[PDB]
Amino acid sequence: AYVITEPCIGTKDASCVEVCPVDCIHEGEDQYYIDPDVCIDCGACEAVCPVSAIYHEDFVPEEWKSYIQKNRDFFKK
Ligand code: SF4
Ligand code: F3S
Repeated sequence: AYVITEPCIGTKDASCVEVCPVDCIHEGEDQYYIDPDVCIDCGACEAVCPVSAIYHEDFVPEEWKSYIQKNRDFFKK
């Protein structure tokens, strides 16, 4: 699953949203978040996002594995 990181915070829009086949980009506090478990591991938003602020959950640094859990939590239970 492809997930937000730090750099989109405050940047807030650009934007990714509309490109996603399964539209699973949803707003949070400031920036958007993504449902990674709905997201089908695709490369569309990755390419469009400035400097790919959208990073894959694995690649996402441990520091920001927190945010990835957050993006989950947002649409989890
Ligand atoms: S990686 Fe694709 S499926 Fe996933 S959030 Fe991005 S555009 Fe949507
Ligand atoms: S900057 Fe943020 S709005 Fe989307 S295009 Fe990147 S995740």
